[PDB]
Amino acid sequence: GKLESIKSKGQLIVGVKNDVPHYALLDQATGEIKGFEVDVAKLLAKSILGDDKKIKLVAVNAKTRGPLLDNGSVDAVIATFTITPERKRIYNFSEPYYQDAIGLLVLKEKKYKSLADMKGANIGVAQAATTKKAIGEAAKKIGIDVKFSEFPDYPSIKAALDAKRVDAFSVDKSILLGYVDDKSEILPDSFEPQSYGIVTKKDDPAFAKYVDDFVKEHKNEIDALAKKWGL
Ligand SMILES: N[C@@H](CC(=O)O)C(=O)O
Ligand SMILES: [Zn+2]
Ligand SMILES: [Zn+2]
Repeated sequence: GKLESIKSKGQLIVGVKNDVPHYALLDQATGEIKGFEVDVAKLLAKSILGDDKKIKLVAVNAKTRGPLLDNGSVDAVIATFTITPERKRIYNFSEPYYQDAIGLLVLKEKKYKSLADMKGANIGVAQAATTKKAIGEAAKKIGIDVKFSEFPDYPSIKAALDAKRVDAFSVDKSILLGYVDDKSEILPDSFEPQSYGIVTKKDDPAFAKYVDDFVKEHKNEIDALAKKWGL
């Protein structure tokens, strides 16, 4: 299995985001995705193959990352993949390497000050993301009703926000920072913390152990990488 196939290919294939500043953001001038998560991926490649250059990055989103893991087209996913009990039944997750929290991105012209001002709001969320469940509960805890519109990817939610087809775009603040602009704002409110793990197909206990041990045993190096990226 899986460590052996990686050695045989001579390459670790990792699914990463391409739109998250400081974590994994495509630098279009160089055609390379750069950030903390990419640096963690390179450290894992170095651990397995002895060389951080022996890696291939595949851009994924919340919808596509699962299927690419399922069919073996990536070996691991390091792509803001929130650990949840439901997801742990489907995939293996390492212990967390970082944590963020869900936020709300809204047009400045709405003059929303907090979620409490958003009764009746249509909130745009991604298909396959944790967001709908978390914001629903946040809203219920302060006694307001909201509705949701689901989208296949993040650029489409931002376009919906700009067109006023939704009243807010909700997801991890890490991701919202990749979409905020002069006409919009991320509210100060923070919601359910999102703990991110390195995700592997449930195929292979040995590889899951390797990856979990990696996060634990390279914790200091990973934390230093977070600092280098401003995290
Ligand atoms: N972190 C969130 C959103 C995302 O990764 O796109 C999730 O795992 O659903
Ligand atoms: Zn920044
Ligand atoms: Zn090690």
